[PDB]
Amino acid sequence: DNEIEVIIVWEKK
Amino acid sequence: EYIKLKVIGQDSSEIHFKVKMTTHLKKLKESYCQRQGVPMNSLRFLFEGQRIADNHTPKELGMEEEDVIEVYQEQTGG
Repeated sequence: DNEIEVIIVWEKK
Repeated sequence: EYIKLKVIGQDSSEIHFKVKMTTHLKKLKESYCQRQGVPMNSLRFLFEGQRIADNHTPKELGMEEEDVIEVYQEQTGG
């Protein structure tokens, strides 16, 4: 959030 | 701010990634390795065909949104 931030969320078909 | 990085593996394992253009790709590599159970080395990531630096960042790749990244199981000759 402050320093580094990476959001990973996939979705299956 | 956030770009869409399509990390497609080699076994139908796909995952959607949201990374900031200010953060390095080293943290992106860490996120995929922990969510997949595979040593940082074991794999290899590519873009525009050419390999990806460990310190790289769209700051250098100018990766727009919807971009794509390929991951290949690491190997060597015999």
